[PDB]
Amino acid sequence: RFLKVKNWETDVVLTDTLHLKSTLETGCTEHICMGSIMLPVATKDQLFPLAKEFLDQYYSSIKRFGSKAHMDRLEEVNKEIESTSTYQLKDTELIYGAKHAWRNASRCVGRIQWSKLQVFDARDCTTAHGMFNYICNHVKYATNKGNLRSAITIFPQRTDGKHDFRVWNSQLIRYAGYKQPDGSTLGDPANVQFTEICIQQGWKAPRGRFDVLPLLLQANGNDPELFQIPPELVLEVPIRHPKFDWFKDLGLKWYGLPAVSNMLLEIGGLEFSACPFSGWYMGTEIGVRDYCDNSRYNILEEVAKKMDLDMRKTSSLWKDQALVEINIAVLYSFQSDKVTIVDHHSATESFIKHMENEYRCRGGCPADWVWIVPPMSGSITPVFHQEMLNYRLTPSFEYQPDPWNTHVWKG
Amino acid sequence: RFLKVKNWETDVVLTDTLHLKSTLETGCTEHICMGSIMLPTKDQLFPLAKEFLDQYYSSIKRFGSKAHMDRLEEVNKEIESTSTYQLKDTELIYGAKHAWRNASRCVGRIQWSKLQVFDARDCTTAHGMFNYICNHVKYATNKGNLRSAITIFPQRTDGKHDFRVWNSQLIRYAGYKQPDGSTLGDPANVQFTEICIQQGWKAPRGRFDVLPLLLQANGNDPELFQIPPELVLEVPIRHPKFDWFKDLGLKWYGLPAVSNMLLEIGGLEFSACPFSGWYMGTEIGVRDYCDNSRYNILEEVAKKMDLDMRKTSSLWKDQALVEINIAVLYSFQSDKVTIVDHHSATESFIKHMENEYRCRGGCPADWVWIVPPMSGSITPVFHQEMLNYRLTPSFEYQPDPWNTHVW
Ligand code: HEM
Ligand code: HEM
Ligand SMILES: Cc1cc(N)nc(C[C@@H]2CNC[C@H]2NCCNCCc2cccc(F)c2)c1
Ligand SMILES: Cc1cc(N)nc(C[C@@H]2CNC[C@H]2NCCNCCc2cccc(F)c2)c1
Ligand SMILES: C[C@H](O)[C@H](O)[C@H]1CNc2nc(N)[nH]c(=O)c2N1
Ligand SMILES: C[C@H](O)[C@H](O)[C@H]1CNc2nc(N)[nH]c(=O)c2N1
Ligand SMILES: [Zn+2]
Repeated sequence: RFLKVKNWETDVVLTDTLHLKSTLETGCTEHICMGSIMLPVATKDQLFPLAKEFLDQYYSSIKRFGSKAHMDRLEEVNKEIESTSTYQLKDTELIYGAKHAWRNASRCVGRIQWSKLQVFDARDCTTAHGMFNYICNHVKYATNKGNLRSAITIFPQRTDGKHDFRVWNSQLIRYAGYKQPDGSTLGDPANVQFTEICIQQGWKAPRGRFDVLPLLLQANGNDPELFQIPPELVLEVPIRHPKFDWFKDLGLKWYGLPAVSNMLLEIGGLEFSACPFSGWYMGTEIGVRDYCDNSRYNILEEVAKKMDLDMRKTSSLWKDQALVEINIAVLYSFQSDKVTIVDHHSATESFIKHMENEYRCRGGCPADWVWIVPPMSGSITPVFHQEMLNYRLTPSFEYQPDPWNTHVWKG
Repeated sequence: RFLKVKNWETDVVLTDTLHLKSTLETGCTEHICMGSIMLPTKDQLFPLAKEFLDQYYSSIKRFGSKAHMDRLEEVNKEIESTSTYQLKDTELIYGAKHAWRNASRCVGRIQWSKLQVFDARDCTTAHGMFNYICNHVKYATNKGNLRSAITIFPQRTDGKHDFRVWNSQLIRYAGYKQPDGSTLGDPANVQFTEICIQQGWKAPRGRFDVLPLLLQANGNDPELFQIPPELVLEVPIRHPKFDWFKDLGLKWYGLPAVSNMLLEIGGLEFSACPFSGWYMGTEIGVRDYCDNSRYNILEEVAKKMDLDMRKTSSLWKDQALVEINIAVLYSFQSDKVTIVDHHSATESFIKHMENEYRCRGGCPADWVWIVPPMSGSITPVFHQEMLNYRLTPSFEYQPDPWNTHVW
């Protein structure tokens, strides 16, 4: 099975064989496409084959497939599984695994960068305090005074499922949201429920529009504990506009480091339930989604007012007009303060080069068009015109349920 | 079995059961999603007819009635003898409206039940086809108060007697390759334009030359025809703020009319079925004008706007895109030619989905196509999960006739 994809703008045709290595399921069937659905304890029996596939992959990557070193590793892992019901990854295998999970992440437009990932091994961590320290170091290293570097920190793997390490925050750095009695929200509405848990856990909320949330960290299946990230470690960028001097008075700012902390990293059947990773922002993530989603900060109207746009009819495209201005402002503000950011034109152009390279050297590149195409100006980016194939490879990042939903409170 | 779709902006959850009546295949498997791929006998005919008649008779609340059973026998008989059958007018109108209703890539379906169906099954020649098409064009255009319409020519027989419109749309602009190396007019229609010239068309060789119609009746070689200019409503493009905009020389036609698809009703294949509605503004302002491989006017517009074109991060492309799209909507509106903006079309489609979920148990929808090519996430459809599946009657793609036709 060889599958072709075409770019309808350049006529470039690519051939995918990599999808043949794909094990897991998509959610689609021969009779239904679920391509726009957001979300469509392992035994000894299942664990050794997962480890074997992984180690075969790894040993092939280093060009030592079938070597004594390969065979001895397989037998040692097999022996460890029979003896302990699980196994430990070598450092080299862990690094390879984390890099490949990113490389395999079909929703990620930033994958050109996949092989430059700083991996921090935190598998010796035992406590929430220890977690807090590892996370501070990650943020400092990743931030690098505005010259952002990709990084991931990997806490100990799942054992019986009763001893999970979890970061309860969905991102390492995010702003509080507060629901007022009149039904309005102060700060980020996406984080209301989590903000409430923090407060209940004893967090003293400043109750402003951009309060950096505390970290809520769970080690070894224990109840999570609160920690405040040192503010000097949180790089933030005040948002202003190069031509509109009133833009600064909206009082907007955002943080520089996007750091996902709620996903599960699977490598060779092992499950790393706390594996916060970070890169740098594409401008639209902030300027389109965080600022302009109706369910988020929702600033379109206010910006449109200040621009004196005709707001009587949608057909004036006043929303579209303000949207662009806001995104100009985000990019200009990050650049002026020398904080790494990428615009959607540049990021998508790089992704196309990446994808073409991946087909040539790897036999394919799994990609989720729904997610890769930016949330503004879709068709003026080269990805809009690129056919893509979505399929699931491991190592992988996976979603997991929010821990407040599953956690057994001890007290 | 039962499937949920959620809207992440409103938290409204809908349940889909209509997918369980899906016959055709998606291109996807359990192992691979092809959601972004653009193009993924006697015995055969009877279950198809029955499947169709059963849904028809259930639609008019006569499922299992004598009229139902009697029609199933009458069709079984005609199939057993002729190897095809003929739709009643009522069935043909129902099948057409439902093919639109079932078009998962169409954002404009709130309108599906107000389709005017022109039965051209009595047509025998290209001149006859030309007459039907002029009438369709004039009826649909309605002096700028556009009305949806489809004209349906005779159904396929042996497949050597096909009626085809060779144009992809009834109305489109010519594309010519130049000594310069660049392209004059619409580059999407370069190959079709050459075939017209090859067939004998005298090209005016301008930027916006309405293509002639190239019509094929009963499997014969196709013939050229100029649509009467007075029947082609065009809109000059100007900007409500920018005086200089008019001087780019831009115009577009008011009537969007797909003529290359195949309409399938109860196993019967209608290879010539031009249909038309009215434009969503972005189809012209984003795609026709700004695609790199289309009129590609972004560089010129950004220049007139004196934007900073040195870095992509000034979002000069995005600023100019918006102004172009404002101009398109302003112009059509000023000329009272029906047009819808992407905000209003997508809001209506969300209302339509909800209607369809409560009334029919679902609405097949292709998110990749429904979400507009600009400002995606500020439209409600962006945040709406959709399930895509294939119901019949339907519109389907077919080979371009020139790659097929035996001369
Ligand atoms: C380095 C610059 C990076 C850029 C510009 C980038 C960009 C993006 C964007 C725009 C998305 C779509 C998510 C959304 O819009 O909500 C995304 C998703 C994702 N990215 Fe990347 N990313 C980068 C680094 C990374 C790194 C370092 C990793 C892991 C090592 C990663 C893994 C993922 C994953 C797993 C998703 C899916 C998130 C989800 O499904 O919710 N990304 N990325
Ligand atoms: C009344 C106003 C209408 C609006 C605003 C509208 C809107 C649209 C849009 C935006 C598309 C995507 C096309 C593209 O980007 O190239 C589309 C596709 C489509 N439409 Fe509608 N439409 C309308 C009427 C109709 C009618 C009357 C029919 C049939 C009777 C129809 C059938 C289809 C089909 C079959 C497609 C997919 C065709 C393809 O894949 O190119 N539409 N429509
Ligand atoms: C590392 C990195 C760099 C970067 N520039 N950008 C990112 C995107 C983050 C990660 N993940 C989405 C973005 N964060 C937004 C939060 N949304 C969660 C996605 C979601 C919601 C609901 C259901 C579901 F299935 C998925 C990461
Ligand atoms: C009836 C109607 C009304 C309306 N507003 N809008 C429409 C969409 C038209 C028809 N169909 C596309 C749109 N016209 C744009 C031309 N593009 C051709 C699409 C295409 C190109 C290459 C390969 C392929 F598979 C498909 C129809
Ligand atoms: C319903 C739909 O699948 C959902 O809104 C998706 C669409 N595409 C996306 N793309 C990105 N990058 N991020 C998102 O959150 C979403 N949301
Ligand atoms: C490759 C990709 O499927 C292709 O560019 C599609 C994407 N979505 C689209 N959506 C619409 N409405 N029209 C199109 O032509 C396309 N093109
Ligand atoms: Zn699919």
